[PDB]
Amino acid sequence: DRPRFSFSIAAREGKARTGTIEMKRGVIRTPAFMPVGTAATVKALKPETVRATGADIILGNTYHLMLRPGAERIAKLGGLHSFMGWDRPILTDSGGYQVMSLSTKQSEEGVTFKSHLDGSRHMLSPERSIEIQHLLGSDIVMAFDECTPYPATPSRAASSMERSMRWAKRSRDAFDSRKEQAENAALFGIQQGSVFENLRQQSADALAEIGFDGYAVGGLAVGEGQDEMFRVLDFSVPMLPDDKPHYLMGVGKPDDIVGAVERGIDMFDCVLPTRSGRNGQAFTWDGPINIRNARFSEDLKPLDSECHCAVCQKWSRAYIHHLIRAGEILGAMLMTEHNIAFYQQLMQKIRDSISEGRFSQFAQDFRARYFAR
Amino acid sequence: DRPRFSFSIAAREGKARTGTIEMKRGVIRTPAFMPVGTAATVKALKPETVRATGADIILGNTYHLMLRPGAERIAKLGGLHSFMGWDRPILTDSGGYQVMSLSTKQSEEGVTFKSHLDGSRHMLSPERSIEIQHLLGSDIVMAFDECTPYPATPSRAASSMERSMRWAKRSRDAFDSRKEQAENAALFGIQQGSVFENLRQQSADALAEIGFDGYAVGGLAVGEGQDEMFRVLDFSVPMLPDDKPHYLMGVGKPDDIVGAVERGIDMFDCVLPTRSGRNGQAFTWDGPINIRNARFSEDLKPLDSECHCAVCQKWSRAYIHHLIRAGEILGAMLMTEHNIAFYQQLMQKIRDSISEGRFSQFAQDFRARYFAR
Ligand SMILES: NC[C@H]1CC[C@H](C(=O)O)CC1
Ligand SMILES: NC[C@H]1CC[C@H](C(=O)O)CC1
Ligand SMILES: [Zn+2]
Ligand SMILES: [Zn+2]
Repeated sequence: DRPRFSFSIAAREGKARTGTIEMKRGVIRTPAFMPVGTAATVKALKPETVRATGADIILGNTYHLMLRPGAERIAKLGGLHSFMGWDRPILTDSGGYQVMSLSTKQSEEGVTFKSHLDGSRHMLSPERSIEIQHLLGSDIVMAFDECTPYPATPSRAASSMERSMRWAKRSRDAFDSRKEQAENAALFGIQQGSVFENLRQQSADALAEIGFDGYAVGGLAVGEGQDEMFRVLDFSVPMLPDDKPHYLMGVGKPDDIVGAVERGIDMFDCVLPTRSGRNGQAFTWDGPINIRNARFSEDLKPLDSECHCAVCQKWSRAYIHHLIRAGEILGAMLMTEHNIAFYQQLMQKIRDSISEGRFSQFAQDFRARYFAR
Repeated sequence: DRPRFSFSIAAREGKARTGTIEMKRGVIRTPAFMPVGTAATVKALKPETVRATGADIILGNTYHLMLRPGAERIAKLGGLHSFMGWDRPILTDSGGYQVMSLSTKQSEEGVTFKSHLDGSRHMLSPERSIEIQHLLGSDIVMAFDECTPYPATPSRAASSMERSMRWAKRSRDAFDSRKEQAENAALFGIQQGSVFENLRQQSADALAEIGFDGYAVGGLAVGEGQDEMFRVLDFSVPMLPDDKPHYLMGVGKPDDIVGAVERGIDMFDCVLPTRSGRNGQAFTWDGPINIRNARFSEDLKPLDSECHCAVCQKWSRAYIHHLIRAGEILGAMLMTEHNIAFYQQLMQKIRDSISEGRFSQFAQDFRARYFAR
């Protein structure tokens, strides 16, 4: 009864947009932050807790899931949604980045690699990546890509991007060939081209000619720094179709997100709130804090005194400081819940401010406070 | 408005009893199982989840808390209940066992020891143990004791027990001297004497002459085995005042609990459900299972198909198998919630069967199924 994929822009301010993506398993409010659920879990959180923070969609990692527990096994057990107990949309990455980063023989067919878990040999290609994502049952499927190497010659960046675009076409065809997947899921293409404007334009042109439900900006946050990332976004996002969502992969810190929204990004995923939470870093409106620091040992205030999350209604900095220092699982649980909730509250403030035509003021006020610490 | 400590026996069957302990922070249904909350947390569970499993009271470890975060610090922050977010009764052990086990110079005054965290030197005595438990704000205070060495000569067991009894009297006096503690908390004494009937009798006589709110059987589950433990319980529990609760410290497996209740024990604590849960062992009515075992990789049944816990309503063995094998925090969370809930359901079945005069049949039926596997 619900649409497969319908993106509606409710309001704009400059290059920033806010709206909704309607899918069969639910609505995604944009700009959206996707918690990362690597191995079929958002680390340290039950799915009901993830939803309670405000998340509309989560990300799964194809590379990890294809190795453990395996895509065929997850399919036999009813698909990823049933397996993990999350009934809302899931976006899966293609695996093309982790094979190169977490594993390796690359050719036009795909990449063959050795598993980090045990050294067993495996293969990923556009067709196999799409089939794995089909078996997982994910709602948003990412085309199999290659991250343009950084730094690299313009010619190496170009040949990499061109291969990635041929892989995008192969991914489109594989997805379209599977009727159940084509009728129930969406397919996003990934723009490559490193920091080179002409290559980003050629990539965008190729992707629009193939046609996708959404367009990701790939190849960023790979060591170039925020200033350069924003410079590339300045020219790259306008090259993508305006009427489809724009997804910045693997970004980022709160200030990265705000600046990327100012440049036309609608969707984000990042390991920071979960991973840094487990390591003792909490995000607050006055900047990040390291909760293990001695200054918090007797601080009875919550992590953030304006945060609406359940953790900040019930527990102090002093208690969470103790838990993390003692290596207690509850410390990781509470830090992660707060950090994901903080990210969702940030996204809500972004959406409301764009809707209300006051996003420029919000971004200025946010930065002045977040960086004042 | 509520009583400090009021124990009522509602029903008996043989040596087994069921009833309630009413305290200012709540009612404890007996026989009772106390989850162990070492470092101001029941590992991997929020307090609301602990309560949802049916627990009425939890245990804190004085030795750990006095080292990290420290008793004075917890007191400055409002006491242990506020610090951890558990508003119901807490029982604290005395520290007398862990100093000897987890750390050491023993004299009549107390024991001086080196901390396992850093080698700093510390002191525990009856008076200091009581003061630490006062600063923590615990509801049931344990007298500072010495575990009778096992094995040991009857004469060494006797001298150890006699020292423990002098320490019990010192603990009573220190507790009574602190009006706020005496008016709001309860004090339990610990019977010692190893496996020797005459020493257990002398210990019980000494404790009853001092007078306590409850009586623990100490010095068991120290390597003697279940048959010998039950033999000692057979003669030791009847020596304690019948009209006060009987607490078996550090026990145990489900079948240990059932047999101890048959011998007159009203209260238990054990690390097994939490620690073994994190390590992949789940308790079921058909015996323990090791969820990491390959046989569970595609098992869509819950951990136990008759368990009422939230985990067994929502997640499969196959998913929990995957989580534990992958080292995921959510695996520990789900295993621990189920195991504590299983222990609470066991206690509820014990209480109902005693109340209903069918505990002997319950114990027989429980054992036949649990050991059939
Ligand atoms: N720094 C994260 C980023 C790495 C490259 C990846 C890709 O281009 O596939 C997108 C995410
Ligand atoms: N095996 C646990 C048991 C160890 C001795 C202790 C004590 O006697 O203080 C009670 C608990
Ligand atoms: Zn919060
Ligand atoms: Zn269960």
